[PDB]
Amino acid sequence: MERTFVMIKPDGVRRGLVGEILARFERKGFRIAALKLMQISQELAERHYAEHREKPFFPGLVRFITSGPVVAMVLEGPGVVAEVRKMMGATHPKDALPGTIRGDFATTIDENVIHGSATLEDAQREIALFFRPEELL
Amino acid sequence: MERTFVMIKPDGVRRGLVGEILARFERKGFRIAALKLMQISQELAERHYAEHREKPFFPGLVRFITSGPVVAMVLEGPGVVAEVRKMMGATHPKDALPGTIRGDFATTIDENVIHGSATLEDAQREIALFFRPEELL
Amino acid sequence: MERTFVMIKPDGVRRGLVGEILARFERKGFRIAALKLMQISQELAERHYAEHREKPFFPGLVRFITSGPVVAMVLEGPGVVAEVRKMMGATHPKDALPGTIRGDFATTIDENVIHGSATLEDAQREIALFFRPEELL
Amino acid sequence: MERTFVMIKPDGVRRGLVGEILARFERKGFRIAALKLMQISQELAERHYAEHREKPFFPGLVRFITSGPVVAMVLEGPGVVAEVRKMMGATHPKDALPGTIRGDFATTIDENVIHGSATLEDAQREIALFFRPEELL
Amino acid sequence: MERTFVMIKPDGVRRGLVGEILARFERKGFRIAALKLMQISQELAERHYAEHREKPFFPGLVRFITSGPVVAMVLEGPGVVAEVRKMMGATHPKDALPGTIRGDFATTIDENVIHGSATLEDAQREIALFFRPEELL
Amino acid sequence: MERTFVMIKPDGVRRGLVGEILARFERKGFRIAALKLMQISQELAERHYAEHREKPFFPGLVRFITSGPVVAMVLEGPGVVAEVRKMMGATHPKDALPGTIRGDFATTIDENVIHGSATLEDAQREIALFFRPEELL
Ligand SMILES: Nc1nc2c(ncn2[C@@H]2O[C@H](COP(=O)(O)OP(=O)(O)O)[C@@H](O)[C@H]2O)c(=O)[nH]1
Ligand SMILES: Nc1nc2c(ncn2[C@@H]2O[C@H](COP(=O)(O)OP(=O)(O)O)[C@@H](O)[C@H]2O)c(=O)[nH]1
Ligand SMILES: Nc1nc2c(ncn2[C@@H]2O[C@H](COP(=O)(O)OP(=O)(O)O)[C@@H](O)[C@H]2O)c(=O)[nH]1
Repeated sequence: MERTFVMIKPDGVRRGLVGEILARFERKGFRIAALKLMQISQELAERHYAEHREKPFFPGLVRFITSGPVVAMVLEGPGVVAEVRKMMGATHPKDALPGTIRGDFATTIDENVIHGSATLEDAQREIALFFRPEELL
Repeated sequence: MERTFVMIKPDGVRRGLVGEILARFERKGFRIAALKLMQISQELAERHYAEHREKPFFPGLVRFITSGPVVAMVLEGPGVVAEVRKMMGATHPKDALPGTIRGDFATTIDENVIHGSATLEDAQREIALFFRPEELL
Repeated sequence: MERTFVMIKPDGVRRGLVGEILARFERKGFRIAALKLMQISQELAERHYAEHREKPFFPGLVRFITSGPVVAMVLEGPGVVAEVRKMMGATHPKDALPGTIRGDFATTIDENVIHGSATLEDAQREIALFFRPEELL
Repeated sequence: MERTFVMIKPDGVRRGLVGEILARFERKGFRIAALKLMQISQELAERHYAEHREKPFFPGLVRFITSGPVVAMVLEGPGVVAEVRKMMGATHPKDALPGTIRGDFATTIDENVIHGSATLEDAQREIALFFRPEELL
Repeated sequence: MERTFVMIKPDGVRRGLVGEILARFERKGFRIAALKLMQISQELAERHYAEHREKPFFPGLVRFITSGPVVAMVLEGPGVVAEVRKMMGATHPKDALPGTIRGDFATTIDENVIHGSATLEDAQREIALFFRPEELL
Repeated sequence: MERTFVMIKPDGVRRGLVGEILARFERKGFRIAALKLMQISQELAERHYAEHREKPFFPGLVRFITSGPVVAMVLEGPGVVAEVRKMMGATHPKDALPGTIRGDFATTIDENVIHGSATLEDAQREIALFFRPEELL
């Protein structure tokens, strides 16, 4: 019952990559435990990126992640956290390999189309912050 | 502007068809105004299929629609209601033509994989019943 | 329960369409009850097209059907016979509609890429002719 | 032998549909006899839509067709003209059936993603107008 | 004329991955020399896994590989043996890279969807054991 | 505005891979700045391969690259040159990884389906040689 948090960023949404991306996770055999379209608020954004509150790129993050609606979801399955990270590819598309989501769909780090939890703790932290308990199935 | 209600029934979600179906609507050019995985409550199911509360197939109709989680969504675009109706194909998969969602994915009427609002009127009602106002973007 | 006979003719196999066509039937929800690559013997071809043994196009009809290996299979499911007929599209690719196998892959009647049993009766006969009983699962 | 003129209009190219549409024609079995990305000149657009020079929608019709680059091509094969017409679907995306190019990708008549010669006569004229003789292979 | 033996395991079959998997090998350009749906018998299973007859996981192998019908095939082409191994990805899906068959479709080692010959000798050994001479084309 | 030169070789063209290949670059987010079907002349071929004029494989190159029409194009985007090289995969298909173009579509070095500029200089050199200034958009 391991699980991870994934977010198709605003760029992934306006480019129409929601279905294709979900399709990869479904054919992979992972379970969709949660899923919803949403608009991240400024305050919520700054919270998710709380640790980087001091970083210089922080403003740019909050601005982009709230530039439009996003699709949040939770996937379940064996080693899903490390597995989804592997499927997504390197954070910067130029280093992501063909076959991965960022390697096949993205070209810039600022708009790398997607995000996945780095660790199980980060997953819990992120799941609690974007989903109400009744939204997990 | 125009909006329609779409639902990938429990079989569609069970069979891992959520992404492929979503992708079709995105490729068509429609916008995802709302989206979420949810378990239909016995109450919600009854208020939805109230039309057939007298029919003898109502018990099973409801049982099925709540047998597993579903994916509700709202599509927005030029005549999105009739277009989605056409894209899903006839209700009974036997009459649905290839290239159509039911015609490509469904095999029996009991499990026709998907539902789309029948008219503008049904759209407003169905959307208000499955979605809280704040969930529409 | 219900079963139909399907054959990806020599052109379909030559053109590397076996997988794509198979995938369509699996996505539709049908079950593969039998499957095999085989070279049609002059005898088998004659017993299959016995109907047109008098016609002047029979010689070429047979020559072609044995010009290369083919993929015979048996699909099983709710009204699989008529459904497969619909999925293949009209015999003459000119009349076949897009989304249909012949409508998407074929260009001429001589090479219509695929054949599917016309009726339950044809299904039983064709299956018994192309398949040894132990090959059905 | 037979040849038809096809054009992925500015919206199709803008939306990144060139490859998917091309792939459909290749899977169908047609041959690419000519292909090129090009910006339609105001002159070329007028000579193409001369038919509607009187209509009041002509100004916008031309403006749009030159609003961005397009992909012109020539398909060759057995009755390629009528087949391509069928594959594109009705002009008005509302009437186009799923599995059809316009039926799967277009949403409005203004931007119907693609154009294909209406008859053999239109084909010859359109090809000669969009292509220099040496460009046909 | 080098060749290898491939088997889409029971899990690959019930999940409907037969077509998609074959499609990858066809678009790759390999030739399908043999292909058939079959039910592996207990004795046959134990033979294929003869070497591991002493291993502890042996019982689990025979049990799973006979849990349902499988699709056996033979592919031909330049360095096809090492190539198909590369396409399949690491034996354990968690180590297989995105783009490979196991990396895109599997999550557990016990049900890694597919098998390919490790060496040419293993190929011959496996081809002789699952195919009759007349089944190779 | 960085850009690279790509050529789908004769084998890629006759195998019908033009659309699929373009589709990968479009979903990647790169821009098609130039595109056209063409027949490379002997002299032109020898020029593009000028440096290898002394090599032993030179004759084989000119012969194959002129064996049929090819599709030339120019792609624009962030680090597109190194990125397209990465997408294409190793020059010899046997070393190209699954997910890349050569790794998924090719089996032999002589017919590795595609070519991309090795450096920016090579891109300019190749763009000038295959496209007239008015063909770049
Ligand atoms: N299996 C089955 N379901 C039926 C039958 N008649 C009606 N239904 C169900 O009743 C519902 C009809 O309501 P409707 O809003 O039209 O649903 P739609 O099929 O999505 O258009 C659908 O969920 C049907 O599947 C029947 O004869 N057999
Ligand atoms: N090329 C061509 N084939 C024909 C013609 N008339 C009949 N046939 C062939 O005869 C066979 C008719 O038998 P049938 O069992 O109906 O095959 P089906 O096309 O798979 O339904 C098919 O293989 C046809 O392709 C014709 O006028 N031209
Ligand atoms: N938006 C819009 N376009 C129209 C209308 N009537 C004609 N047209 C355009 O006029 C052209 C008709 O020429 P035609 O050669 O038939 O183009 P086709 O749509 O590719 O078959 C098409 O580009 C149409 O989109 C209309 O009522 N609305």
